[PDB]
Amino acid sequence: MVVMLLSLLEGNVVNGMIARQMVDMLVESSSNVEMILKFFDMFLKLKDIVGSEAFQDYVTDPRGLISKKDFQKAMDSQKQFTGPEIQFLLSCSEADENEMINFEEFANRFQEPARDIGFNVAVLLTNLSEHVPHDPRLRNFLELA
Amino acid sequence: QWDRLVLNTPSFPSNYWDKFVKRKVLDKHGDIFGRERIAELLGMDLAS
Repeated sequence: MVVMLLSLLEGNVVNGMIARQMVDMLVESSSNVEMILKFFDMFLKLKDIVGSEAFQDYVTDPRGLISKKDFQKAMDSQKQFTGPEIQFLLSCSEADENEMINFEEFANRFQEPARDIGFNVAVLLTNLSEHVPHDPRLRNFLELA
Repeated sequence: QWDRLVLNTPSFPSNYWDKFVKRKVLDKHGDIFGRERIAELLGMDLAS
């Protein structure tokens, strides 16, 4: 899909008709785009926090596992995700016996397949931003992504 | 490696116009280091 959008944007002048139509597209589907971008950045920051030494010292079990409550309070102390985001991360994380979570696999589960689509979305947003300057809505999408 | 010494010293920001640089660094890196490692490294007490 993003490949089609990029192909449409190919050969477009600054402030072109197709570029404006795609910006109107984005502001029409704002909530969907926000959810997708939030997904990508949430799992990126999750991978960053899994490797953080604060979360490492929060991890206590010698079997390389982090508890559900310990996981929640560790992300609370990081204070990077909002509460619904913490609940969504808890839902996505696997629940072993006694709600036991493998942080390494949780971080490295959704990063390989999402890498290509995240890169394509980044290319699309960079192309749109650099061909449609002075656009507050696209600036908002850039801030979210 | 020698400036590592004045990280925890209470008189770190002396002879310098800014005296709250330690607090600012604590504020911006507590979310990463749990604020306790920052307190230990830069030599403050959070309650104090």
